[PDB]
Amino acid sequence: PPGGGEQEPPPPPAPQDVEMKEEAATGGGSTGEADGKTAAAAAEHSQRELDTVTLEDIKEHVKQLEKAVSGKEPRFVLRALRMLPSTSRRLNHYVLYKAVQGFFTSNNATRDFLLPFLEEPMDTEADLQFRPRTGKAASTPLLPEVEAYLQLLVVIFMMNSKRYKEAQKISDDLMQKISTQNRRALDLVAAKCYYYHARVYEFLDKLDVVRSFLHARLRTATLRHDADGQATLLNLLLRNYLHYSLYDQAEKLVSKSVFPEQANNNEWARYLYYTGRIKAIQLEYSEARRTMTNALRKAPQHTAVGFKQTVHKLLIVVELLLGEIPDRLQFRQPSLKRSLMPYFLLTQAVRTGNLAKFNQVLDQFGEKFQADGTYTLIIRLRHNVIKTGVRMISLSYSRISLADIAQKLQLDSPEDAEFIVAKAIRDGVIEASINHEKGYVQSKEMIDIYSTREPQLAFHQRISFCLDIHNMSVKAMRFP
Amino acid sequence: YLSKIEELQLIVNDKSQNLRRLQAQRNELNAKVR
Amino acid sequence: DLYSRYKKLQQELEFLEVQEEYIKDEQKNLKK
Amino acid sequence: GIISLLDEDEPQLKEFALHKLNAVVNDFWAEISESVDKIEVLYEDEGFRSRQFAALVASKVFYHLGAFEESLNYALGAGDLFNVNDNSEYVETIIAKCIDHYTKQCVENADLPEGEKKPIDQRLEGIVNKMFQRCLDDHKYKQAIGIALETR
Amino acid sequence: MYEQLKGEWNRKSPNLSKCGEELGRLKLVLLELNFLPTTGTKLTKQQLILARDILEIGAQWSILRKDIPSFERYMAQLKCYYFDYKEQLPESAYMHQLLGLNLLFLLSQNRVAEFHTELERLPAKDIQTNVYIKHPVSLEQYLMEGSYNKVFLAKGNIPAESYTFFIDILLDTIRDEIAGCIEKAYEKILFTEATRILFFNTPKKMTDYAKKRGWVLGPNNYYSFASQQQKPEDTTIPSTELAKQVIEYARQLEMIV
Amino acid sequence: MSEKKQPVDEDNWDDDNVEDDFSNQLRAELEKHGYKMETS
Repeated sequence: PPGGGEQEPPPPPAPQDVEMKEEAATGGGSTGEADGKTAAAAAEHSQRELDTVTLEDIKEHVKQLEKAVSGKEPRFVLRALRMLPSTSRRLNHYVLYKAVQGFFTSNNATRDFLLPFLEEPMDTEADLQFRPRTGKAASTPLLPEVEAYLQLLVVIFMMNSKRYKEAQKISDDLMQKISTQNRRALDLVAAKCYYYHARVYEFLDKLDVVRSFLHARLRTATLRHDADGQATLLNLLLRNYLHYSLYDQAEKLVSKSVFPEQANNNEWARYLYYTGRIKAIQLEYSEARRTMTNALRKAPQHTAVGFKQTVHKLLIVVELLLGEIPDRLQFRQPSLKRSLMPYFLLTQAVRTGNLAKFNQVLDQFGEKFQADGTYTLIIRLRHNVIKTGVRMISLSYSRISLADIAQKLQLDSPEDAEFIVAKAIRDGVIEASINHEKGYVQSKEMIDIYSTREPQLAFHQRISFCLDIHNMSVKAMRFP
Repeated sequence: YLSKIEELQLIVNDKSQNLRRLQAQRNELNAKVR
Repeated sequence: DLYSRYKKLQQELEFLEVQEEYIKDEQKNLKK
Repeated sequence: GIISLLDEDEPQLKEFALHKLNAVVNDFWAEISESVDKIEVLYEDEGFRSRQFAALVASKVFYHLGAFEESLNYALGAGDLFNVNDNSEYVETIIAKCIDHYTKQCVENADLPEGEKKPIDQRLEGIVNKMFQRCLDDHKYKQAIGIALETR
Repeated sequence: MYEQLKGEWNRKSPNLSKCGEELGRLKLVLLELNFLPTTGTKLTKQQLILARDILEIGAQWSILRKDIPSFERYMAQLKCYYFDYKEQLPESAYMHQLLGLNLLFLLSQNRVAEFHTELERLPAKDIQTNVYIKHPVSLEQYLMEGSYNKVFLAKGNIPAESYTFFIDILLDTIRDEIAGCIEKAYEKILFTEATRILFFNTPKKMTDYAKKRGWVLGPNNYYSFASQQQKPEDTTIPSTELAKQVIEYARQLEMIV
Repeated sequence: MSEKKQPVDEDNWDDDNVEDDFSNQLRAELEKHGYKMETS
């Protein structure tokens, strides 16, 4: 208890130093230098603000008890800041409130004064002019109240903080958006707050009212302004219209907004992944597998970060549904074996010709399937399994009996071995001829229409890709 | 509104200015080497 | 001022058209 | 999923159909791409009563597509229900379409209106001077003289 | 309230002026409330629940009378009803097999992308249970590769309602399935096994197949003709597609601006 | 930087392809030889 008594003073001030000065220097740079900067859809301090959001995604989440950021909220909201000579005493107050926090203890006003923690941008006829100031100072207070993760009586005050953020949308969509791109600064801030907005709606019911609001929030791009908000809002529209089954996907097809042309390599890569899953659910594989592979290799920048292993999981679903299949644990991680091994046992079952190994795994891990939302593999993957088996055995045996391969592949009857191999011919897998008097399936071999046609088509792809490497290499080299 | 958004989506087109920056440094390269 | 501030930008659009056409022929000429 | 309801012969399913089109359009925005001709039948027929509001919902949905020429034809053909609605931010889009087409039309008619004129719809030139009434009565004359020079 | 809403409900209705009164009654329902959620007063959907019941019996009378665009009209209505935006969802009479009807005919349209995006809104209902969903998709599980008469055993046992107006379309889409896969390495087949698989012992459908198709009706045998490709001339479409491709290689290596 | 948004969560490999051939059948295949030398 005296040891804890001296474990009380050192935890506030160093967060009260760096957590102070991050938005002090960064937000000062952002809000002031957003006046100029001919490309200020996000200033360099706005990417620095992204970086500080990455910092307090792991540094501090809650409204900070032990009286550390608990005074930073009534400090940083109580800002009239009408003009720069009326801000100098506030620049002194940025240290004077620290003197108040050091002389006495702070006053943590949780869940009562949070709504009059929203009336300080009205202090003595205050400003609506610097909306990235008030937008960033409506995100960085009010979103850590959601990172408190309370879900008790203040989710309505979370929502009313987001109603004052709808008033920030009002000031976003009315207040003088000519060439300042306060709107597009608020489009990146809108991306952030719509993710946490979205997490609030994850802890509650479906937001179909706010889905119509989100429709309007998407459509208000491309005509008023058009930069990166359409990207972020496109994935934020996709997030549950994937999760809900109906129409939405023909809308993704007829969506003439696939192309927001840059998304800081994060949103664009995961957009590739989301539309890859979308194309994968309608059985189209080769069109989907390339963007699955590109989305896996496009945003890899951790070691076992989670949804990287969700894309690395789903990527070989369609290739279990192709017939060609890679070994998946080529990117196995020590934080991954749990979430790879039943799925790896599934592809282990598929990489042989057996089906009795395959049929057990559905009843085995159908609850895992209920978790993963991938029931569509089991209705149609038996087709690919038996095509792989008949391909393997047809490459094995030059002249096979149907009444042997059928019972070797548990078909239980010889007469539909005719059917399965007849569509191994009709579907174009095998060329092998049959006498349907004796029941023998002879297979022959050839080359050289291979070598006249097959490799050059692949070489065309190889060199188209490498010349695209050359094109992008030069046209990104030439900035100096 | 008519005389408002047209200037904004005109100033959107300023990536051609950065292309001119690229080509101006390229012309600098070739002219100085010559 | 918006009549002026909108009409004067057409000049700069025409200028960027001109120089984007121009540096291509300059680049082709300088190798010769 | 109300497309099959647009087949019944009586109007008293069609008025309810449009009455719920403009209701759940906010979810089914990109739906009428597969109902273009079923709007065209409900518009183009001279025996149908509420034909203009088919062009109103068609204006809305081809705005959602971005078919500003199709929505330009609908900015014409939607009628008096079109012109009565101007307190919105779809009104900047309708003046975008029509006034841009109109000023390039006035460049066309700055070449030869002395013979072979294009016959101009009274809504095409109607919203020109009727939206210009806002500059006539709303205290502003620089915007007025800007449009008066743009109309050539 | 709601005058004679289930009048000829139990017996039958062989007439269509009665069904005209039925459709006019549905018109009266549409003038009365809605088919959209009408958020205040959820419980006033007595006419809507009984309306779903009379739309189900209208779908039964519509599969009886075979009015298939109107069948999918009533199907789209009731399918959007079981996908209601208001999440209350009380159970009904033909819910577990109305989706089976739609599954059946949307399989008989070869709407396989629709067939596998329709299976999503009921995750475990279509998988763990509901044999008039699970047995149509086990039927399709047999239609996956090539099995013919096992599909007809599954067709020879459905103790549910009719399904006949669409499984006869499934009969025909298997008829041309054998009439498609005949042309493969059935180099000779004796006639009565084709009688077993195709259908119809000594029909004029054997004249239909042996004449509309090839498979010359000789002695007890459909005979297989031969056809070739030789790859002779091409040699040139290789040469001109390589002209295209290497003009492309040289074109991209060519660039300079 | 690169916080990777979270709502969601040779020596080894060529012979793992070959081991997928070896996995379900005949893991320690040395005795089945001596098991079947006397069967037939």
